[PDB]
Amino acid sequence: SMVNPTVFFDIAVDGEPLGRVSFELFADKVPKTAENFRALSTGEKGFGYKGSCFHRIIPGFMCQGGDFTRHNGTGGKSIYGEKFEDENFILKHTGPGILSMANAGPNTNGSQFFICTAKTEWLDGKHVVFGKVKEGMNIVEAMERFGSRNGKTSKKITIADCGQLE
Amino acid sequence: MVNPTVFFDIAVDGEPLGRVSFELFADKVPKTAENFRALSTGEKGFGYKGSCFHRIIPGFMCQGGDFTRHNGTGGKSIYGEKFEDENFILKHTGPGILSMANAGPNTNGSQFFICTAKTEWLDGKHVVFGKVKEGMNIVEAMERFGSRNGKTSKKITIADCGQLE
Amino acid sequence: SMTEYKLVVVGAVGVGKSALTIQLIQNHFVDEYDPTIEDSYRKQVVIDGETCLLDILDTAGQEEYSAMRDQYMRTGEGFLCVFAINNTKSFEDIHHYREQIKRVKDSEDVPMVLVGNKCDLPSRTVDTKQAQDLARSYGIPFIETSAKTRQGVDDAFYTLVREIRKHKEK
Amino acid sequence: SMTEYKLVVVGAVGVGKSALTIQLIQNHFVDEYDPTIEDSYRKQVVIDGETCLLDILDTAGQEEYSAMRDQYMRTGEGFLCVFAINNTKSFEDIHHYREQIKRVKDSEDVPMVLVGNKCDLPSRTVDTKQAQDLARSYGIPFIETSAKTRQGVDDAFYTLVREIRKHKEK
Ligand SMILES: CCn1c(-c2cccnc2[C@H](C)OC)c2c3cc(ccc31)-c1cccc(c1)C[C@H](NC(=O)[C@H](C(C)C)N(C)C(C)=O)C(=O)N1CCC[C@H](N1)C(=O)OCC(C)(C)C2
Ligand SMILES: CCn1c(-c2cccnc2[C@H](C)OC)c2c3cc(ccc31)-c1cccc(c1)C[C@H](NC(=O)[C@H](C(C)C)N(C)C(C)=O)C(=O)N1CCC[C@H](N1)C(=O)OCC(C)(C)C2
Ligand SMILES: Nc1nc2c(ncn2[C@@H]2O[C@H](COP(=O)(O)OP(=O)(O)NP(=O)(O)O)[C@@H](O)[C@H]2O)c(=O)[nH]1
Ligand SMILES: Nc1nc2c(ncn2[C@@H]2O[C@H](COP(=O)(O)OP(=O)(O)NP(=O)(O)O)[C@@H](O)[C@H]2O)c(=O)[nH]1
Ligand SMILES: [Cl-]
Ligand SMILES: [Cl-]
Ligand SMILES: [Mg+2]
Ligand SMILES: [Mg+2]
Repeated sequence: SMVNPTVFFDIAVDGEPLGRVSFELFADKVPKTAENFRALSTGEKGFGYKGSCFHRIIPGFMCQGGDFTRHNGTGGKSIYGEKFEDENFILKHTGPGILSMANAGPNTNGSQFFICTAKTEWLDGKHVVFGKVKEGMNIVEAMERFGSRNGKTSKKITIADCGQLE
Repeated sequence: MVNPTVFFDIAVDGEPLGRVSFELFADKVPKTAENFRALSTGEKGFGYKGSCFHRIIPGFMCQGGDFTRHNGTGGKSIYGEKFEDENFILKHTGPGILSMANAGPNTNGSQFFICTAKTEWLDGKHVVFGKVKEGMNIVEAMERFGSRNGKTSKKITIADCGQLE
Repeated sequence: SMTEYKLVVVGAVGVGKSALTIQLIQNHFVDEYDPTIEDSYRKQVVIDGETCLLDILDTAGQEEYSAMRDQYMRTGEGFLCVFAINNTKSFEDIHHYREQIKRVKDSEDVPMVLVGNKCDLPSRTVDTKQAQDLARSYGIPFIETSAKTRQGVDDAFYTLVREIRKHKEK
Repeated sequence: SMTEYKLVVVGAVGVGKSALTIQLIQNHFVDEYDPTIEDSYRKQVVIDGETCLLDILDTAGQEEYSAMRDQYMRTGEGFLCVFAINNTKSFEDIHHYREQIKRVKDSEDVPMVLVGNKCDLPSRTVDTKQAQDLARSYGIPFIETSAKTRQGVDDAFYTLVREIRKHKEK
């Protein structure tokens, strides 16, 4: 992109490299939410996604991660504070690869996010969409296989490294 | 002579939990007691050391002893893959009874179970040949790692085993 | 002989549905929160001298996915309606869960028990009388519980089985 | 809206009850044997355009514990009765399951499907015609399956759903 930043995750399975996933962050349309995810991916504020886990993976739906504070699917924090408001609902959950904010109700964005593996249109207007997988959707498909119907994963899926690409 | 005693040092994901010792009723069930004794010392070149309590069901028993397939399906005796039911003199009277697992008549190998309650419906089908001497509290701890379907919440193994003087 | 009962645990997020269920099934409690998607358990018990299998469906507190939640209520025979005694909103939420069960099951008389959980905590906002008054208005039992101390846990589930058996006598 | 179906998988030790269930649910097969005590699964599927929630009880092949086995039959809505095509005794056992289901349900009309599993193996001892004739004599469907190649697996479970639907809508 000429305008939107690209960030990457190197995904690991019980510490073994699985592959790289890269994302286009839609700073052009969702700037505050995109900037949070970008900064959490570089770690430039002194905290962020590196080392954290995809704690909930449900085949046919999504891969969810981003709790680097409680490390158990309950926590999260943004670069703006513990939570920030829903910025806009301009973009929709249109299919696999959409990157969107997890939340616990209105205006509770932190750091948790999910990567859709299918269209999830019932989340439109409730979760802020802010990016998409650029490269590595096959790696997301490979992660999906470690999930289960209740989200529990059979091996530990982590963000072994992450950062911003030029 | 004095019935032999054997010990298991039980571990949880490799960390010691505690010791269970057993009296083997060689006076009443000699062939079956001798198999378990020899498998506990390893003196034939194979046996229980390192193997798992793969099936633990609270209210009933802790089952283990598959040192050949390591998945609850295997095991072998010192007499061959299987040996006959020796006698049914002793019964599954209460917690601590040590008895042979099997897949039907005359199929004793190495798998065994420790009762955590009376299991009288097994009388006449599984050969009872020993009992816990010391360490029922360790067997009670093992039981807490089990579940309805027998799968354990952590891996329970015989980290060491042998014969006491 | 034996019977079997399909019990469904409902109530707002964080009230202790799972902690209650885990006490019944696994006899322990941890402070760590593990948010539910859906879990099911089975346990054999004796209640009033009669052996039964309990099928327990531990539901998430979230209110979306009405098609799935309607199915939970169609198949369920009795409902534990859980609130936390230090969460007034969770107590206010109870009437919603109850109206949903009545509409899905096409009945004003569905086996249910009102459960006021977290009674070990010193931060109560819902008093016992408020909850007893609500349970009386529904014609259902109220049981106070603590998943942490195990107080009332067996009683809540066994009372629900008793309510199902009473309903079946009609 | 959806509909839930309570399926129970029965048959002699080692005939492939679990392998069939795991192929339906998880779309894989392994040669390694994990002997069952009891397992239960839930899976949402679309069958003939209708959304179905399949509750599958995967029973052990052992023949003791009649109180528990009877309860499986009382609660179950339809039965997948499995034998293996290279296990003559498992085929000879089938009539015991039909007799027990009819006794517990007190009915001669219970949804069931006869399944001849392991049809990929070249060690057949039970002819297809023998099994077809037995199923015809019970008035129930028969299908050959392979949990290894996936031949017939969806069709066996979906046929059982269709038998339950017919019984309930009659
Ligand atoms: C009825 C069963 N059922 C289903 C469902 C629906 C239809 C068919 N089949 C099923 C499942 C397979 O049947 C077992 C879903 C589902 C979702 C939940 C609970 C039960 C569910 C559920 C539970 C807790 C939180 C959330 C959802 C929202 C969550 N928030 C938090 O995790 C925060 C955190 C960010 C602080 N916490 C922890 C709290 C408490 O809020 C969030 O933002 N997302 C990001 C977006 C996808 C979403 N998770 C999620 O997991 O959807 C799973 C999904 C898509 C399958 C829907
Ligand atoms: C109906 C549910 N159900 C119950 C039951 C009964 C009443 C109430 N609630 C339940 C459970 C809690 O409800 C889920 C039982 C039970 C037992 C089995 C299957 C289902 C069961 C079962 C399954 C396979 C093998 C055996 C039992 C016998 C086994 N043999 C092998 O493992 C060999 C091995 C030695 C080569 N293999 C692998 C093969 C295939 O033969 C053996 O010798 N023992 C040593 C003696 C206790 C016994 N296991 C065992 O586990 O009993 C569990 C028990 C006591 C709870 C009974
Ligand atoms: N002190 C105390 N804490 C409790 C009690 N019951 C639950 N908790 C705590 O409350 C939190 C939420 O409990 P949990 O059972 O997960 O709640 P839930 O209703 O299942 N939540 P969900 O809707 O997400 O599935 C956990 O931290 C748990 O330890 C109780 O009786 N006392
Ligand atoms: N070739 C082949 N092997 C199969 C097939 N189905 C099962 N098996 C094999 O047969 C063995 C027993 O299968 P399993 O599903 O565990 O049988 P079960 O009927 O569930 N046994 P249990 O009564 O102990 O629960 C396993 O080694 C499995 O791989 C099949 O269709 N083809
Ligand atoms: Cl959701
Ligand atoms: Cl048994
Ligand atoms: Mg819960
Ligand atoms: Mg099986």
